[PDB]
Amino acid sequence: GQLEEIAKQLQQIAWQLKKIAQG
Amino acid sequence: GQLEEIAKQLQQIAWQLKKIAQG
Amino acid sequence: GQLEEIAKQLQQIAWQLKKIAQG
Amino acid sequence: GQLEEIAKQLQQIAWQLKKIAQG
Repeated sequence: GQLEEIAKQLQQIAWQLKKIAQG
Repeated sequence: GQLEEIAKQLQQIAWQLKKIAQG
Repeated sequence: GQLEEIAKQLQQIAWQLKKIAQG
Repeated sequence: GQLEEIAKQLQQIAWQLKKIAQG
């Protein structure tokens, strides 16, 4: 369960990084 | 470009973590 | 500021993954 | 072993994000 939650958190961070890159 | 590549790398790690969790 | 915060989060996740691996 | 390696990668990514933020 913690591994899956971390994976979700990494997916979310990835989205944030893509928004940062585009801005 | 580095931000987007890191995002890809995080997405890949997330997949790896989900496989690790399931195993 | 966002990047520095993300970096902090990734470092904490790494710490947690190591603890998970240690048992 | 995989988890420890992922942790290492996330730590390097964090280092790089901080450098990107520093200019």
